[PDB]
Amino acid sequence: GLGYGSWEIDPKDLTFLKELGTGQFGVVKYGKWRGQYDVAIKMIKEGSMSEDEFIEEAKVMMNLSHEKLVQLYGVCTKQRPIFIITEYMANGCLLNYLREMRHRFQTQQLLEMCKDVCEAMEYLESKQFLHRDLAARNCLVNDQGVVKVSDFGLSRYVLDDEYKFPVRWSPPEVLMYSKFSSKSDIWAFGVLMWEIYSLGKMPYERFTNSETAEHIAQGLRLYRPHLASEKVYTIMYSCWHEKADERPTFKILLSNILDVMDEES
Ligand SMILES: CN1CCN(C(=O)c2ccc3c(c2)[nH]c2c(C(N)=O)ccc(-c4ccccc4Cl)c23)CC1
Repeated sequence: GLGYGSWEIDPKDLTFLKELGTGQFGVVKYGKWRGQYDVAIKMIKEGSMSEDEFIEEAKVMMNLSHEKLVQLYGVCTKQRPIFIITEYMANGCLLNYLREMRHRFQTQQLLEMCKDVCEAMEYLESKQFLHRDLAARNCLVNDQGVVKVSDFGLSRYVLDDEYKFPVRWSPPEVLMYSKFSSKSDIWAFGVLMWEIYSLGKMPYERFTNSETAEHIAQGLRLYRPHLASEKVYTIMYSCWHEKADERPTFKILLSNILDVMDEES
């Protein structure tokens, strides 16, 4: 209503119910908007974000609606700290979810997680919107086990100069020259498929970031997780061509994943 723009949520409409944990920006809480709608309330610590630039981008991010993207509902910008209000994902981070051995996942479930992320990425690619930090830690899981991509493009507003740079999810042209493109998101997606089929292992787990950078620069790569079929491995490996222009698009990766779901059903 009055005094609130389309991207602005009145904080008085929030009911705080439980603490979910602490992220890089601060505390995340589960709550309700206008007494009945589930939301996650992200409290942004002062000095951690380029707030004015983020607020302007929030307007664009609210227009990015896809069932496999963690929806941005709005921002509470009139106070310190500011809040980012998003879709609630009851099962938390994909990385922690993969690491919980109790789930005893079938490979069909792992491929479905890949397809969830790929559909979100295909959507972002259709809108010429880069994620810029795609990785399992940036995906969330809802109460139905659906995986959704979160914090798309948010790395552009991080003030900590340490960003902790995602060396292990970066292609040679990013490490060598800072060349970000649709093709650096493609590379990151391949690493994410590897994280999923490896049940949340750290990519290049025996190497430091410096060693990872040198390994990649020499044209060497991650290798096949035990749970990946030959066809699944061919798809993740296709994301890692040295030449960015030889890497597929998300539309092609989606077509590949759907083909493997059919063949290996
Ligand atoms: C063992 N446990 C059982 C119940 N679990 C949780 O209670 C739970 C835990 C975290 C998160 C979570 C749920 N939901 C969100 C959301 C969201 N938009 O809903 C965003 C960020 C995080 C988030 C991500 C990284 C670090 C800290 C955090 Cl907070 C979480 C899930 C796992």
